[PDB]
Amino acid sequence: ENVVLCRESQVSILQSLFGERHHFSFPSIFIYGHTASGKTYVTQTLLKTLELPHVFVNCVECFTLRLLLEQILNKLNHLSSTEITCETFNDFVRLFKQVTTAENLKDQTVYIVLDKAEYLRDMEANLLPGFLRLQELADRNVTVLFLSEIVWEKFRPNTGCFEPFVLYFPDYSIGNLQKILSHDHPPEYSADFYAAYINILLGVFYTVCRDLKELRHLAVLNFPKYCEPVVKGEASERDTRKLWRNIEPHLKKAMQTVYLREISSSQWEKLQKDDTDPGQLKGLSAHTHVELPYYSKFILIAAYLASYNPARTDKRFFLKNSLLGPKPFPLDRLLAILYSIVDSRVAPTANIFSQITSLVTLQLLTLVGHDDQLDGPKYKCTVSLDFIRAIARTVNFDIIKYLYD
Amino acid sequence: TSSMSKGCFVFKPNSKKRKISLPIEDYFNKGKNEPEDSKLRFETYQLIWQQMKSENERLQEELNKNLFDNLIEFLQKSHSGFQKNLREIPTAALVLGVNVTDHDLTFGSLTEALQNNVTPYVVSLQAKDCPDMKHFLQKLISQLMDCTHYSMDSLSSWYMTVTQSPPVVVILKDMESFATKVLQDFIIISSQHLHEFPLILIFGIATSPIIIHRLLPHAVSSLLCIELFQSLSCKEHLTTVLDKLLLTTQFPFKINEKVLQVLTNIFLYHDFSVQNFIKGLQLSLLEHFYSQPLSVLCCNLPEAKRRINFLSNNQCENIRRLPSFRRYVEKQASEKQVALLTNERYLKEETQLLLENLHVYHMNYFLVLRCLHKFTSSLPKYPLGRQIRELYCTCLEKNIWDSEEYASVLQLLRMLAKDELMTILEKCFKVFKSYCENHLGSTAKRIEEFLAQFKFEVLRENVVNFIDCLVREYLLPPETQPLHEVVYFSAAHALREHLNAAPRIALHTALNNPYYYLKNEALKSNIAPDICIAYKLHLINLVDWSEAFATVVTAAEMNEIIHARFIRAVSELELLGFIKPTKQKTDHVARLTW
Amino acid sequence: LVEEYFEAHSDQQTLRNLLSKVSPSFSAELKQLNQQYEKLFHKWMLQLHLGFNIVLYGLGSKRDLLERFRTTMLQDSIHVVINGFFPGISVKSVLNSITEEVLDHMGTFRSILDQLDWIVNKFKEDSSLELFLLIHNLDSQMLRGEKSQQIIGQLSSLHNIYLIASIDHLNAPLMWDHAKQSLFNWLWYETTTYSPYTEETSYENSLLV
Amino acid sequence: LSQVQRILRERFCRQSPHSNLFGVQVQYKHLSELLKRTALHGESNSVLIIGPRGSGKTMLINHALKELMEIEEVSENVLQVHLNGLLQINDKIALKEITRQLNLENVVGDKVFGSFAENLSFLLEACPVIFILDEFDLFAHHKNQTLLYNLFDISQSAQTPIAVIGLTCRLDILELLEKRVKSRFSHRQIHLMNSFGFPQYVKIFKEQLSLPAEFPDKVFAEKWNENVQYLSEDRSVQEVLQKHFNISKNLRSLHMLLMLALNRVTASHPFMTAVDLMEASQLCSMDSKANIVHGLSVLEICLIIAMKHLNDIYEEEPFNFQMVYNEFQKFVQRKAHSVYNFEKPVVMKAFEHLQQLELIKPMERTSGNSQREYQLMKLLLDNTQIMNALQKYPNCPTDVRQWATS
Amino acid sequence: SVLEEARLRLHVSAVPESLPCREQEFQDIYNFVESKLLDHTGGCMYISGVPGTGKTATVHEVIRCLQQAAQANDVPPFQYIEVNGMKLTEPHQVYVQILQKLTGQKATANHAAELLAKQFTTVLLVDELDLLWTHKQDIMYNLFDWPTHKEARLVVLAIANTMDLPERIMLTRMCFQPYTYSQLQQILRSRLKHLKAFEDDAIQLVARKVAALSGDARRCLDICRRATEICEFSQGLVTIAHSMEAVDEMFSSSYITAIKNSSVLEQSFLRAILAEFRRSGLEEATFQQIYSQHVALCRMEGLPYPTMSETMAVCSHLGSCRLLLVEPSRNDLLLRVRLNVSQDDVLYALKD
Ligand SMILES: Nc1ncnc2c1ncn2[C@@H]1O[C@H](COP(=O)(O)OP(=O)(O)OP(=O)(O)O)[C@@H](O)[C@H]1O
Ligand SMILES: Nc1ncnc2c1ncn2[C@@H]1O[C@H](COP(=O)(O)OP(=O)(O)OP(=O)(O)O)[C@@H](O)[C@H]1O
Ligand SMILES: [K+]
Ligand SMILES: [Mg+2]
Ligand SMILES: [Mg+2]
Ligand SMILES: [Mg+2]
Repeated sequence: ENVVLCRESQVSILQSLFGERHHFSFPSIFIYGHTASGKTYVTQTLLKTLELPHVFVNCVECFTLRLLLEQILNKLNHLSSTEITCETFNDFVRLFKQVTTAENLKDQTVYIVLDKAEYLRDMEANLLPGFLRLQELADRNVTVLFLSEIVWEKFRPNTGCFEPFVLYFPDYSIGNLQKILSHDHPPEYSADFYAAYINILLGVFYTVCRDLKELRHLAVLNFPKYCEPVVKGEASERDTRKLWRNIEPHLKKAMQTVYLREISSSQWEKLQKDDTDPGQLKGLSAHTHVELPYYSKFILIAAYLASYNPARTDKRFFLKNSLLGPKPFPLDRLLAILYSIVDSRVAPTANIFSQITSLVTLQLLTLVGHDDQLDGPKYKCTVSLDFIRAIARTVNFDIIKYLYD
Repeated sequence: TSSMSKGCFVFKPNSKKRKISLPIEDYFNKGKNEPEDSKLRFETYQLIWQQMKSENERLQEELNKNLFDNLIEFLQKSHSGFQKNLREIPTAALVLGVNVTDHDLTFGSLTEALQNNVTPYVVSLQAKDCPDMKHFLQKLISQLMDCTHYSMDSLSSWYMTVTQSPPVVVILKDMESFATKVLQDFIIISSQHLHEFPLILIFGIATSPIIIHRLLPHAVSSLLCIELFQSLSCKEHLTTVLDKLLLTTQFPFKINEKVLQVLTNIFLYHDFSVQNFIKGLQLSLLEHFYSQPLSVLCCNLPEAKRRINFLSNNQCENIRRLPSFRRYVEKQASEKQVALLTNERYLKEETQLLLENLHVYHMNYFLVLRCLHKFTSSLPKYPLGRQIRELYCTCLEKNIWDSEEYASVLQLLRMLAKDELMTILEKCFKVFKSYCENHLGSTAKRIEEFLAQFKFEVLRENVVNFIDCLVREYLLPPETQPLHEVVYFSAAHALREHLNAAPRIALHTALNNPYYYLKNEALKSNIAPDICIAYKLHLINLVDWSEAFATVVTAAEMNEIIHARFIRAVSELELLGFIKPTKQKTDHVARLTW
Repeated sequence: LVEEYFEAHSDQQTLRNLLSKVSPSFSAELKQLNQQYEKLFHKWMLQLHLGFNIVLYGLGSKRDLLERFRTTMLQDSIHVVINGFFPGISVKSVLNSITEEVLDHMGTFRSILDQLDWIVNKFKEDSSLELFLLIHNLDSQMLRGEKSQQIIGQLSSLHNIYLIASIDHLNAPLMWDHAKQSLFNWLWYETTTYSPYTEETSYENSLLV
Repeated sequence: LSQVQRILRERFCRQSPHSNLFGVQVQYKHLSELLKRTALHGESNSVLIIGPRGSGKTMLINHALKELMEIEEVSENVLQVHLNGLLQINDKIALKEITRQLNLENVVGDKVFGSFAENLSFLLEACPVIFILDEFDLFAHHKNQTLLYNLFDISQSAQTPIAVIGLTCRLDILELLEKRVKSRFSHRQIHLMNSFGFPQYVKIFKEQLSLPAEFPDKVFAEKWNENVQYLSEDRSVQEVLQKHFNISKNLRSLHMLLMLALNRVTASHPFMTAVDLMEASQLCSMDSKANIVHGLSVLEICLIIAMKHLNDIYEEEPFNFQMVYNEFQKFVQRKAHSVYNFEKPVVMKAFEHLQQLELIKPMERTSGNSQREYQLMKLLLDNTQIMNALQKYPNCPTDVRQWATS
Repeated sequence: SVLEEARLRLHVSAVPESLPCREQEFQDIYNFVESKLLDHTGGCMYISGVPGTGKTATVHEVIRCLQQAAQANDVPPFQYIEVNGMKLTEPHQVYVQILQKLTGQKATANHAAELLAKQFTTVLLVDELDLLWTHKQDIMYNLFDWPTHKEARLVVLAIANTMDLPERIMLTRMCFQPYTYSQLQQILRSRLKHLKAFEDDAIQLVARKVAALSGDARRCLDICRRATEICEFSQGLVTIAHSMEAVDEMFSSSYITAIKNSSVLEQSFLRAILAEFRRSGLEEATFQQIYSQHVALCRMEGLPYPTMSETMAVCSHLGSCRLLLVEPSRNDLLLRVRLNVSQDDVLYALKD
């Protein structure tokens, strides 16, 4: 069912540190690594194989303290064998000593694995040092594991703690990735056929991606395109150059579309199933067009000229950089620009001010500082050059003439 | 009673036996003309407003049907996978418009359809009451139960309890307003429990869909299966609601060209919103039933003649002073003038005839407008307008043949080939067929004869002269018709200042020209109130300003009162948005500069 | 006037109680602008019952006009009067005033949002309650906050509660957008009296000369 | 053997009573005399035991309390209360623990007390009590220091004998207390600083890694102790012992090193070897940021080199994605070669992955106020870490390294 | 023995019945209470001072002598109520206590406040006034103004540590001054009058150091009992040497002995911090600057090249024990480090 590949030193160190059941292990191991290096998988399979009483808890799902402590207590009570409620860490220690004394759990090491452990430090100051010292406080032969993506130096509190043993799960290289990806075989073809497909896939995608999950998902998606020449009959299994000539422009187009999730995976499968050309659609992006009223269009153009242009050139452009981001402007400058670009009388009615504060709620503008609300004139223009240039083309206005010389 | 060291004063009518309440419409009788007529006017207003509201909701539930069909197809196809069996969460990016105020009604139409077709478990969440993850999840779970420190496990327990197969659907109405963190946490928590809790997410988006990239990074947007949808345009729903609320004879109330110009300018320029247009028509209807005493006749025509039969003696004299009625008796013969002025029964009968003439004028005018729309829509380059509302405005302000713009439309209309003219005649004969009880019985037979006939140029100029003579006869402004004041509303300015006001113009006019509001020779081009002279003095170190104010007030008029007048007229100007202190001088600021 | 814009941009308070011998100059002229605005009271009372709300904008103090309005019409209602200019005023305080005095509830709520949900549900359960909220200042520094006006707008949207308000600041149309001006059905009415600010500016005289 | 692993795992992990006392004889004399004085007479005292992390505070108090309880009259009629500053974060929790640990939870019942001190006085009047306050510096971050005042006041004034021992790590502990509780605290300080040199550390290495005298199989214990005696004099052992002693004088780090060394002892490998200790030293001394940079892709490495060039030209100024992408484009269009001319969204995906690993920190954190680009950020890697990790990258292209030197 | 009874007399819990050196204050407070108890009138008094002066002991002595006066039928009988501000869980819990101290009834805080207002011979004493402060500040103003009424017939005494307290609140004022040389010497010789256990030069040293530093009596009693312990180790008579050992066992700061006893890399880190402050001239510097100096210092010392995961551990160890003041380590390499101690103490500790 579950087999671990290229993780042999790590399994050796973990199984050595666990020891026998009645032996005492470390109070805390902190495992760190990258985004897919078998942190959850190796630990969970290794604790399932050796038949060790363990509780696996995610910290993203438990966003409060009470949820985390009650999850640990209920899972341990399920292992030992209704509802135990604890509000504080003190009652958690007392009830944890209460539940562990059962006949199954007296003389073994109980494991509490905590996944996504970079969310514990945001909870409360006393929670992480309490879990680092849980063997000392409870005196009940307990090991606590911390699986994380952040290094340990970012975890240390200001007052110090008990130091865990810090372990590192190394990255997979290209040989390890090729060995892992070529194991869940498609049974209707041979082994070396799928191995050559994985070889050309990693030949394309290894520069930009080293994640096993994304590469496996891409290998699942692009495989019927690779094996349709042998279905049609133009090629055979031994004609590697024909297969790679077929697959490599498709793989260089899949990087721009599906890897960035513009065209969805189901849409991609439907396009190659229906034989429609890839990249024939807009996708989620390239739909940058919003339908605005007239005065909202000139308020947005006036804000874009207010934000990306210095105040010293205002009188030269209007009366008669693109790097470094926007520059904030006051409301009076916005209204001066707005009355200068519109070639008609504009009354300062309530709806124009409602438009100015409603463009903020649509995230097309952003107020900065928030010092005061009514007498707070600070605003920023958080939108790009192409969107504004298309709007200025809609209202027949030349934005490049007024941005810079 | 209204001022102690507390900011709230609750008052109750307790300890006295006045439990009875005052009924509504007693406030409608502020001007005494007749005691009975005002009650009938208020009932007519309520009836017409309920009819217009029901017609609007029927119209809006009609228009959104196709998008609902595509979305139900997506939901069933996406849940077929969980019916078979980590997967991605199925999401639909429903791109609503910028017209935010409409969206709630749209979501109502979206909810019940799903509750009839896909799931019985539909919930709607808003970002105003989800600041963090605990409030988000607490608000979600209770709306799940009605249709303790709950978690994500309580949701799975409730689902396993109630099913023992349909999905749950969560609609998040506004993507701009949610916090990033609660969205990321909800996606990450809900994705790993997809095997025992099937979740489908609809994302209500107001702007372009790239806002999904703005709030969610690539590490979290890879846990979703986004399929994009688009909703109905604001312009199409606007044209539909004018065609089914103003260009129909079913509703007797109409509005003048200037009021329509006011509402279309606050629609197209300021904000697309049909609910604001409906609110403008409600206020127009309310002030028309308020100001006009003989607007009780603005109802359905048999009821209108029944009301004409029974009136008071003053109401007949109110009919006699109408300007259209005055011009109408001016253009008649001599004996008919004293026949109408003296006897009121002949007055009642003649007004009964005139309302029916106005009603058949309205019917003929709307059908000829619908027929002219086909000609101007088939013709390219669209001079008068591509929309029915633009055509209705430009024919409503003045007759189109007096303008020289219609001659160019006719000249372009002579240069058409056979297939286009066949298409025009088919569409226009369909227009005549669609509206039954025609009073234009001859023209339907004429256009069916023209369609039957298929020297092409002579029949082409014949059909051009046919449509030209048709718009001579029946396109006609309502200001040249008798008793149109019964069923029309022309108060453009009051409606405009009630809906779309300008406080800074009012403050500037009051400060700069106090003679305008105080006509006692206060200004022609020193004699002013204190705030109005201090404002003109500054448009700013305080001591020199106080000496200038003292010079002006002693020129105009051991006291030590005038300096306190200066303190009050600066503190009052500072309570407004004009004066803000600054540390570079004793004061140096100019917040208006306009 | 972008032209003028670009160019231009390039005594104790205890005395004031005793020193109040100022005489208004146009007493007769300003006496005709108060009963002019007493005509509009019945239109306001009608339009409040149809679901609209009224905001008043002008140059002077509108507080006397609302105080006149209470004496004329609302003598048989459970009405609550709010002073935005009061220094220690909060939206939490108006919520305690509605909950504790009108409905006779005696308890402490966990948050302002839970208490807001409780008052909304209690008004939706029973339509026998009619309540009037007069707010003399809606633009003051305590009530400029977006969350406070979100609470007040969720209060005012129900059909058995009514609201009249007054704004004084120059940039008050900034503090409502399209989503919040759909909760308030505002009918803007210019009441441009020339009365001077005594109660509002009595606190302004504390922090200056 | 199994028993060697059992006894040494109980020695190093679950820190256990062992008879040896290392450089604390004066301090143990002071503490033992004061506790015996409190237990046999009616004196009431307060102590702050101050030391850094892992310097033997809990060992000293447990050993002193064990020797004190060996006396029979003390063991009959002395009660103890342990309170930790991590578990009890409020005075209500701490007061509930005082009622529970004194076995008076049934006695107090439903009785209501007007003040906290009335509750405590009702507790004490139903025989000396010794209070131990682990994490004492967290009890002085409470609201008004009700517990500290009410403990020191009863110790100073009331007849009831009480000892208040408080274990802390802060050297400024007498600057967090209020003036009134500083007045009632008798300033008796016991300092467990690490006052021992390197040959004494070598004796620590010998004495901890040695089997006891109650071990059953005597010949294996004898040859194990002789092998450890030989291993103490080995120069390769003393080099890594010198390195770990140079980092810190803490004994807890030494216990971690000994457990990693002893972990490599099986039935095939009965005795510890110098290579076991050197492998354990190599495990403990790894650099974490170099390990993270080793796992990155080529594009992220190019982004980090462009960021290094930005921090070298425009010194100590934060940057956004647009400047980084402009520098990387100045690479791909001219300096090296045509490929790696990737599009902007995949480069943005790599930049967001560098943000996820917290190798980049935002200059100002305002979510939603600004868009993804034009957000000013700062790099959290030094130049020499970049160069050293770049030399150890598995298959680094030559042009990327040549760009990095230039 | 001899030193055993010295430990019994020197204990703080052995308060004397008649206090030395505070006989004027007893007379003043007793006359202020006798001027209001015999004529059946009400008043208020405020007492202040630093905590070693002896306020509570003198107040309890005054109350004791008045109790014996009332028992001897000189003055009318009077009920005594005592409230301490620090012993209470909540500030409003005065009202539920005084009422329970006055009548049998128990209630909530506000209802007991109402019954206390409607109720107003009792002599109230409110120690620890500073914790009765609230933001509305009703407790303080009520506790002054009830006794100034004809119905209340109450005497309120208040004790606190700041003499300038009842002006921000908007009352006879009394101030206890801290003890000098001779008063402390008189207390210490009064406790050991019939016992030949101490040399007067030791009493001289203890009195002069305590009167120089703070001026408290508890410090004198603690240093004398600790010097008794030190003399008990060297076995008598408590000489000048044992008191000299006790005074710098209880007065000295242990920062320099902590810096001197640290490891090699921690001292090198401190030298890097000093070198960065000499190069810059400020009081804070980032971790990057200090590490850039520390690499050079470890290079010239001959130490191996330091990794940042090791130097960060050294910095966290020094900042944990409060020798340095550092930010949380969640942001790293941008930690501005400032010395908690003076530079001269560091150079005194590192030179040897
Ligand atoms: N050595 C391996 N052998 C077989 N499969 C593996 C191996 N390593 C990873 N996988 C597969 O890759 C998937 C992702 O790995 P895993 O979930 O352990 O990464 P992770 O480090 O926990 O991710 P994250 O950092 O997001 O928590 C797993 O579902 C597992 O099936
Ligand atoms: N001088 C010593 N003599 C004997 N053992 C010592 C000595 N110093 C340290 N140790 C050992 O090192 C460890 C010291 O940590 P201990 O738990 O005793 O206190 P601590 O860790 O300083 O307290 P805290 O948990 O508050 O930091 C113990 O295992 C102890 O056996
Ligand atoms: K309402
Ligand atoms: Mg994982
Ligand atoms: Mg300890
Ligand atoms: Mg005292």
